Amino acid sequence: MIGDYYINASALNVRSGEGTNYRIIGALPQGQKVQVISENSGWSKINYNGQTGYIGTRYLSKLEHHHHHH
Repeated sequence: MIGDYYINASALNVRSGEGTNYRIIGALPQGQKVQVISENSGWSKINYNGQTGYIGTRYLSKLEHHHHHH
């Protein structure tokens, strides 16, 4: 705990951010439907409207409120 030092940033976080299957989904998290359930074996478990997938826990959206230098 408190070891969360991931880059996170703001990119294709729902899917397409793994490097495995980048044509399936894009980025529309927080506020919309579907979220990360839990991390398993390294990748995060997500179920996107009936279609299952895995994404890299390295990049997700939560480090928002980030400045682009002013």
